[PDB]
Amino acid sequence: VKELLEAGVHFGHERKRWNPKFARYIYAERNGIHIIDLQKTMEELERTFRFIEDLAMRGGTILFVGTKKQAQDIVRMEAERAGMPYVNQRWLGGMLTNFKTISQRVHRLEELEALFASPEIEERPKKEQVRLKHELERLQKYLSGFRLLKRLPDAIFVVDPTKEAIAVREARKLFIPVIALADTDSDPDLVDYIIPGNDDAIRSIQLILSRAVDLIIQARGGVVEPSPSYALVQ
Amino acid sequence: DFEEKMILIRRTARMQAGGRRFRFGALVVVGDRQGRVGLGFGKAPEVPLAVQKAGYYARRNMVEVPLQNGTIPHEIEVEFGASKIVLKPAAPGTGVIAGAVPRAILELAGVTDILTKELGSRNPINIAYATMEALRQLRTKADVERLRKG
Amino acid sequence: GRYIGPVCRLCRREGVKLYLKGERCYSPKCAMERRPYPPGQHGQKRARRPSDYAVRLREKQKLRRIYGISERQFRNLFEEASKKKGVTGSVFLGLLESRLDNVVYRLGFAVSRRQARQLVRHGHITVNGRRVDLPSYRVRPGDEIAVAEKSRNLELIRQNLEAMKGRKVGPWLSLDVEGMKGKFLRLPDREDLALPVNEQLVIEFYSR
Amino acid sequence: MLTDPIADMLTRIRNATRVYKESTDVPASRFKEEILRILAREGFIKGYERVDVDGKPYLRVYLKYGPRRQGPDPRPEQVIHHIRRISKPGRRVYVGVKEIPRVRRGLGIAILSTSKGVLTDREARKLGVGGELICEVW
RNA sequence: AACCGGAUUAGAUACCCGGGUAGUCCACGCCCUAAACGAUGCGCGCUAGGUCUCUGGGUCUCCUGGGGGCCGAAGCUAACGCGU
RNA sequence: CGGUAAUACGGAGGGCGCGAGCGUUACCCGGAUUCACUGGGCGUAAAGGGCGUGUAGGCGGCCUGGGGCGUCCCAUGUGAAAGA
Ligand SMILES: [Mg+2]
Ligand SMILES: [Mg+2]
Ligand SMILES: [Mg+2]
Ligand SMILES: [Mg+2]
Ligand SMILES: [Mg+2]
Ligand SMILES: [Mg+2]
Ligand SMILES: [Mg+2]
Ligand SMILES: [Mg+2]
Ligand SMILES: [Mg+2]
Ligand SMILES: [Mg+2]
Ligand SMILES: [Mg+2]
Ligand SMILES: [Mg+2]
Ligand SMILES: [Mg+2]
Ligand SMILES: [Mg+2]
Ligand SMILES: [Mg+2]
Ligand SMILES: [Mg+2]
Ligand SMILES: [Mg+2]
Ligand SMILES: [Mg+2]
Ligand SMILES: [Mg+2]
Ligand SMILES: [Mg+2]
Ligand SMILES: [Mg+2]
Ligand SMILES: [Mg+2]
Ligand SMILES: [Mg+2]
Ligand SMILES: [Mg+2]
Ligand SMILES: [Mg+2]
Ligand SMILES: [Mg+2]
Ligand SMILES: [Mg+2]
Ligand SMILES: [Mg+2]
Ligand SMILES: [Mg+2]
Ligand SMILES: [Mg+2]
Ligand SMILES: [Mg+2]
Ligand SMILES: [Mg+2]
Ligand SMILES: [Mg+2]
Ligand SMILES: [Mg+2]
Ligand SMILES: [Mg+2]
Ligand SMILES: [Mg+2]
Ligand SMILES: [Mg+2]
Ligand SMILES: [Mg+2]
Ligand SMILES: [Mg+2]
Ligand SMILES: [Mg+2]
Ligand SMILES: [Mg+2]
Ligand SMILES: [Mg+2]
Ligand SMILES: [Mg+2]
Ligand SMILES: [Mg+2]
Ligand SMILES: [Zn+2]
Repeated sequence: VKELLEAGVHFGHERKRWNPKFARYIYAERNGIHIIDLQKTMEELERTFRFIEDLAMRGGTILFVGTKKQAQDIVRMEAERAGMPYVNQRWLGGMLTNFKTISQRVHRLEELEALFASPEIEERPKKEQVRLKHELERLQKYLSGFRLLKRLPDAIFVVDPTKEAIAVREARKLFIPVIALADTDSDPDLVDYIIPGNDDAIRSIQLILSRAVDLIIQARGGVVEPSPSYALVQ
Repeated sequence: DFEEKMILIRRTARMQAGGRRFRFGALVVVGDRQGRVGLGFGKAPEVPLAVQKAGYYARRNMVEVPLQNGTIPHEIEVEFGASKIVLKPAAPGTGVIAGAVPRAILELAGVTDILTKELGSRNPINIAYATMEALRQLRTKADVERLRKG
Repeated sequence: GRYIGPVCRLCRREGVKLYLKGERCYSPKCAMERRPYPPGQHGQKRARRPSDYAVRLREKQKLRRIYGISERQFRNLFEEASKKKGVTGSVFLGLLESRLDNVVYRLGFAVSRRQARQLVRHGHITVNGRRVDLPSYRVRPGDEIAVAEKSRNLELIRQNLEAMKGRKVGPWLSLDVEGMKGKFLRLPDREDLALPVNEQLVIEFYSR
Repeated sequence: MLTDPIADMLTRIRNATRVYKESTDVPASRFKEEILRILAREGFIKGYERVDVDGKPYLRVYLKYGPRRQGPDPRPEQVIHHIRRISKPGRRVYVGVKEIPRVRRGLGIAILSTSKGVLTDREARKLGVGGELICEVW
């Protein structure tokens, strides 16, 4: 449960849009691009994974959050690989702070799914049959990963704290730990446990999340075969 | 367990076609008199619904107050906007000498002796906000020691 | 001259039993019995939430009216308490409890406060062998507060000391019931008084 | 020309600590050096050391800060919460031994310049000497 | 400008149209005002950056000065906003 | 406040505050950090002088040494009495 030679994947990103606060993890500027110090990555990785294994084998709940077009279908699988919830299509304002109200939409989703497995789907008129059709369609679109949250998460995992800052801001306010994959354009101070690296470039995203979920299930003694998410590279 | 005192309420009218339509502002202090106080500001269409919100918002956003023999460890000044609040420790047998607003906060905090002066903008809302941040910045000789231990 | 008039009307306005009437504040006639609401036409109307000054004001009256003193002597006693060393709160009470007219009642020589006042004012009270007819006279610890043998045969005196038989006195006082003597041992503490008055409220009334 | 090197040094530290710099340099001076000594003794700075920059002597001041805090604004609590130059040029401040203030009811210091040297408010009072009131630090 | 006319208009002591003197230009001497505005006095030290541009130097994807703009860290501000 | 239900006018009942006093007017300090030493400000609220030059004055980078005027410490004399 580690990696060394990953310089072959994840070197750097974000030519110069850099947040200055990220300077401590920058190695140099090669061909006009910020290259992230590779040793500094693993240093924050160890401090991050130890917290993960601790929270994992404690029984906690980690909200995996990623809306990037790159990280959409990788978050879907690796969070399903674990028992963790995920956010895929869009992060809704109040998913944490308004978690009470956002959860009531899950009750409608469960209600309409339950009423769509019952014989009563055709007992309603044709017009209500297409309306409640559209409800389940969008309610499953956004909440497919958020479905599994019974309480507020014990941890949050994000792949671009810059683009997901609406999600980090809430975890901050609710004092929920923020675990992040953060490249040059991210503010490091907002991340409790940071992994410096490309927020784009799928080749490296699949590696971090898989090794993350690999480390989660290893903490619970459910050792898993390789991740199915490797076929999404090409 | 939890005592709450009402600072003030207001009419806060809003203009619309045909006539004005108003909200209600409500400011409520919450305290246990054991060193824990909270402040909250409610807005609702009817008066009581405003105090309810204030009682809820004040139970969130609490402040641990380090009471030393019923007073503050040290004097501090706090500028919130144009409003400035000043707090100074008092020997017992003095009492809470404060405006209407700071007295309500500090009494529910558990302070029995303190000296207070409001300055600049005497606006109650800002005074309350200022007095709060004043209490968030209190430190103990143990606290300040643990900052310089290294 | 102090306040003179209806008393158990002021039992009502303070909302707390005021034993200035002496007896009959104990018997169920005090008008605190089955009439706790304040006097006047609007006494039975629902009272509005008192202002922060309203509370401080009523608490002072609740204390001042209990000893039966004008505001003049009352205020001066406070300004004396703030200068002396110690807690302004408790020291002020001990100064009130040092009033001769108040000690006379506290010693059970008289039934009420007003009654103990008249006993002093007419010279029936002895302090260390001399007559002292001033109700405002402050008693020092150790002074003997006695009854003039001229009055020891008065039926009003033998009346109150008859019910004082077996009755206990405050821990800062002691009395010989037969010879009609008495002694002020020490200044009472805050705990020594059961007065239903928050003193910090009264101090806070005077910071303004 | 620089006007008040002490306020300049007092500010150079004030400014560096608000953005949480690891270190900052101040033009080297013996009087300044005695100031920094009191701060390193009283635990407001990690310490200091002489250094040259482009040949000219300077003093690296290593700041210290509190623990990284909880939800929003994780920035740590300052070790130096306040620094103010008291006796400036154009209005000098000299206090006798009985005129020395108690800083933040004892939790802070008052750097005094005295005939017996640069002392904190406490050191100056047990020495029984007053002098120029340099600054508050708390 | 003034003023002489023509219109417009309820009226036109104006806007519009035809004229037209001082003046506007030059020299020499006065006058000393202005929204003379960045409505922000001068000098020096300190405090993230990104980008556009004028002008120097440089081992000339760029680095480094000195100006002129725009976003914006921390912070300040009653707010707008200010922000090397 | 009062222009038809006035707790604001005028009286009554009642209530509150002081009580041999209670109100009023004038005057002083206070609240007033509203002349800001403690303890304020001037982009738009009152407030940067139209700009420069430069006199007086105010202010003064780093190292050593003498002096000891400012500054600090001790002793002493003085600081009448009353007051506090
Ligand atoms: Mg931990
Ligand atoms: Mg959305
Ligand atoms: Mg990015
Ligand atoms: Mg605390
Ligand atoms: Mg201000
Ligand atoms: Mg104390
Ligand atoms: Mg004002
Ligand atoms: Mg006093
Ligand atoms: Mg003394
Ligand atoms: Mg006292
Ligand atoms: Mg006292
Ligand atoms: Mg005793
Ligand atoms: Mg007073
Ligand atoms: Mg004409
Ligand atoms: Mg005409
Ligand atoms: Mg017309
Ligand atoms: Mg001029
Ligand atoms: Mg200025
Ligand atoms: Mg060039
Ligand atoms: Mg420039
Ligand atoms: Mg800007
Ligand atoms: Mg900001
Ligand atoms: Mg009528
Ligand atoms: Mg009417
Ligand atoms: Mg009528
Ligand atoms: Mg009336
Ligand atoms: Mg009337
Ligand atoms: Mg009457
Ligand atoms: Mg009298
Ligand atoms: Mg005045
Ligand atoms: Mg003044
Ligand atoms: Mg004042
Ligand atoms: Mg004025
Ligand atoms: Mg000033
Ligand atoms: Mg000063
Ligand atoms: Mg001002
Ligand atoms: Mg102006
Ligand atoms: Mg100008
Ligand atoms: Mg001007
Ligand atoms: Mg010098
Ligand atoms: Mg000079
Ligand atoms: Mg000398
Ligand atoms: Mg004298
Ligand atoms: Mg004397
Ligand atoms: Zn009674």
